Amino acid sequence: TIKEMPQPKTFGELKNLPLLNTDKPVQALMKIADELGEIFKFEAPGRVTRYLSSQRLIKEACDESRFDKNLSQALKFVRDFAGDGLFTSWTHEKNWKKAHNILLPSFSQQAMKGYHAMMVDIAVQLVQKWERLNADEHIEVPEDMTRLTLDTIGLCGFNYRFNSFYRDQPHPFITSMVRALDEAMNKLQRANPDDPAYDENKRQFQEDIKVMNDLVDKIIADRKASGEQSDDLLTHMLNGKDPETGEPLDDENIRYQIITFLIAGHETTSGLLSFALYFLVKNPHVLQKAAEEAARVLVDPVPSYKQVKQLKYVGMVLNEALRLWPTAPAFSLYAKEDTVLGGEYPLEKGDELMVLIPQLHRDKTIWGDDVEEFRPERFENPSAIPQHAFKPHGNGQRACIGQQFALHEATLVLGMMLKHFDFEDHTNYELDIKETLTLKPEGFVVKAKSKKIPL
Ligand code: HEM
Ligand SMILES: CCCCCCCN1CCC[C@H]1C(=O)N[C@@H](Cc1ccccc1)C(=O)O
Ligand SMILES: C=Cc1ccccc1
Repeated sequence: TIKEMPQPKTFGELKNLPLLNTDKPVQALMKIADELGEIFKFEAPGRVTRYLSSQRLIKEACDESRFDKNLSQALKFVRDFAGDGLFTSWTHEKNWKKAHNILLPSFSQQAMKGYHAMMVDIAVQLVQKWERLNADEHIEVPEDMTRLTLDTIGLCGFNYRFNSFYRDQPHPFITSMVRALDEAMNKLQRANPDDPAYDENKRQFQEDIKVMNDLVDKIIADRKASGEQSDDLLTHMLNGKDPETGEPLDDENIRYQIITFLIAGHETTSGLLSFALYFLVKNPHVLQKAAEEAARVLVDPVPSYKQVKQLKYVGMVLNEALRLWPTAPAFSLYAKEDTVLGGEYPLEKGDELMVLIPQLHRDKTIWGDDVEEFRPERFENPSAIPQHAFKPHGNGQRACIGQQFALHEATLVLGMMLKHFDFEDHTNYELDIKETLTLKPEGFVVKAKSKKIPL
């Protein structure tokens, strides 16, 4: 039963490349999936991939004996500054498993307990900013979520204070990061990226990579000159030994990991919190239930590690926000050997797949007719959810190493937000999703009314 898979419209020798000539390429691809179904071929000059959107097919793609992580074009471009750090290394590069072994302990239960106080430090700064707004001032949500999440990974991970809440403009790191991600996204559709027309793009890209590396150098210099004793992510990077190869990370790889963790360790968590607050103000019944939990659990001025673990409904809110808008919205795979997908689509060794996560998460055969509805209760029983229906953290040994960090931070912060404020969608905000490879609301604003509960 070998089927022929559909393909969206082509542009002569450019094949499908011009379909990416948009500021919202993931959302365009979602619309193509709407039209063509669970699988479609997508070609560019010298490259073919296949976009998967159904749990039926993605559950086979998640078989690690058959498929391994692939670097999408996006990740090949990001590798220009993230190197063979964990996010952009191939599974078979020595430095992937070596850094995985060395850094996995930085996300253990013990490590998360050790991060908790510094997470609260930043969370309290967010709450204080909002308590100090004047009447009818509003909150710029993605902007403040980025302040929070960048500062949290900087402090917990590296004992470095970006002091984002002391700035009315983004930290220089954020400015250059966003511009670098923008460039990587825009470069996806460039048929002739070496045309001199993109000389300025190349210069600006290089300049943004230098800004990011300059900050890395300071983080490293400050640590090695410090007299204080840290036991954080940077400590493991500088001192941890791979049980297997016996070696620590070398200096070049450490720099890549710092860049990787500064970016991966906050950008998608800012998106998550922004989407979560959006869905909460758009669903006041859900907001109330989550606020009720926050009030019952967060009985002290400062939340404790144990209390955040009891914010179980807030946890389902965040999972439901990751279902509708997973902020790292795709990952890529290649076939390890010849194999047949779904009994219908033969693949040769090396053939590429793209997993289109927001479309997977809209599979009506999994979630039912009400798929566009925000209902955190869908997550009450993970055993009732079919395998590989829900993949916001990737797959297998290449799944997100920072998942627990992200969810603890987001649960803590959303819990405090709901404990301390009522929220008003005073503009009846129309969801507008900005793409920077990752996804985040743009222009989302709210008003907060303080419950006047002291910290
Ligand atoms: C809600 C927030 C987050 C989401 C949605 C997310 C999602 C993902 C996804 C989908 C992947 C797989 C990428 C691929 O297969 O190509 C990934 C990998 C990764 N994430 Fe996360 N992530 C989040 C937060 C974090 C945080 C906070 C950190 C660091 C503290 C982190 C560190 C990483 C790393 C290092 C990898 C590469 C892992 C490896 O292959 O060894 N992520 N993440
Ligand atoms: C950084 C964490 C999020 C990463 C998400 C990446 C996911 N892309 C983000 C923007 C769109 C989406 C994607 O479909 N990209 C493909 C595009 C592509 C396919 C075939 C030929 C040429 C180019 C790719 O990059 O290969
Ligand atoms: C380099 C890794 C990365 C991870 C998330 C967003 C942008 C970049």
